[PDB]
Amino acid sequence: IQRTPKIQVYSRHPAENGKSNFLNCYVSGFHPSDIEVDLLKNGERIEKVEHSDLSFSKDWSFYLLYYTEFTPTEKDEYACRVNHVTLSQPKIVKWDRDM
Amino acid sequence: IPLTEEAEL
Amino acid sequence: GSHSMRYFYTAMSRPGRGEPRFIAVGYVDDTQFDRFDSDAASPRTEPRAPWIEQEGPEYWDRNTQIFKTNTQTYRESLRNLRGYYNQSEAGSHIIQRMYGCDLGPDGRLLRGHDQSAYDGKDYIALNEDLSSWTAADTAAQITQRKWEAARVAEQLRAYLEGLCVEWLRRYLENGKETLQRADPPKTHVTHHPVSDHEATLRCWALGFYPAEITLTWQRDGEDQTQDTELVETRPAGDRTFQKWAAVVVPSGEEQRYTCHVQHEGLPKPLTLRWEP
Repeated sequence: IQRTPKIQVYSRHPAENGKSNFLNCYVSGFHPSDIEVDLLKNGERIEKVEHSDLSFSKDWSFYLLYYTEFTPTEKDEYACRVNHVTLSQPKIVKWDRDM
Repeated sequence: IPLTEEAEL
Repeated sequence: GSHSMRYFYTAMSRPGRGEPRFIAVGYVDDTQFDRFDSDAASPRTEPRAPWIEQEGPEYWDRNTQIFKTNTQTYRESLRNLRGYYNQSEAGSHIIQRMYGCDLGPDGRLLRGHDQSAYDGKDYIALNEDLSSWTAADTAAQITQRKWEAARVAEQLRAYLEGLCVEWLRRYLENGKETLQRADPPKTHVTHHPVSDHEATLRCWALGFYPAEITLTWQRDGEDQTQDTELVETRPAGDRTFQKWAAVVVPSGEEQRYTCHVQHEGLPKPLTLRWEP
């Protein structure tokens, strides 16, 4: 009756330190549709994050893309924080430029 | 263009 | 190539938080081109692709009329289904619908689609004959009976074989520079030691459109399906998609592995190896 979200965190273009890019958090495979998604920089919530219009896949599961402009660096840590009825607590997925 | 005159379930 | 159009409707009740939200989005292939959201400050059909913006006021008025009417219709449907399943007024429930047409390389109708779901479970679907229904349960049989009495299948058939195809062809022409353009993946293989004994080979495909792609690892020419981590194809945010496939291999055996890529945009299928 309920499906927990799959979560991928990644960049629009190949990451290069110092160059403006886009940070994506893609949530998919979930049901029902209500979901909380935050993009984080060094543990802090990024403001003005945008997202796609609600849609769903052939198996009825929903998907959304959350995204924001960002400039990758050596030290700065990025992540996506997701909450959903299926989760006991918010799940945090760290951005890894190799994935 | 979407379907018109759609009937309820 | 082959093309499709789909509309995706979500109607979600939310007791204590107003009337059920209705959102509709329209796609040609993997490109969204319109949206309507009853929760918007001023609900109206909005363009989401450049090639639809040229449609006249009559087009947008017509769309908005349909979606505003649907908002009310789907609220009645939510009430009906709550009853069909003996559910209380306390819980939140969801009706989803997806419908549209597929065209072959010839531009002619391949097949039509119309499916509905309740709380994420298949509820009722139009069969491929566009003439009969498949109901999932005794509740959906009530809907089926009502739809048979109202000639709904005939209505869907007329739409799917007529307006759906006619408008899809129009969109494809107006958006030909993008909708009829396949962008091949940019590919590369990365190498990530996991220990003295093993390393990860990751095959990347970036910047491709449409989303349909085949990415596979072989070992000595044998498919490694079970041992491959294949992430879901994901949107880049610029219309294109990304995917990768990874295998963990014994150190020194990297050259026994090949990554194979198939995509409509490629002059020819790719065979990649790790290049130290």
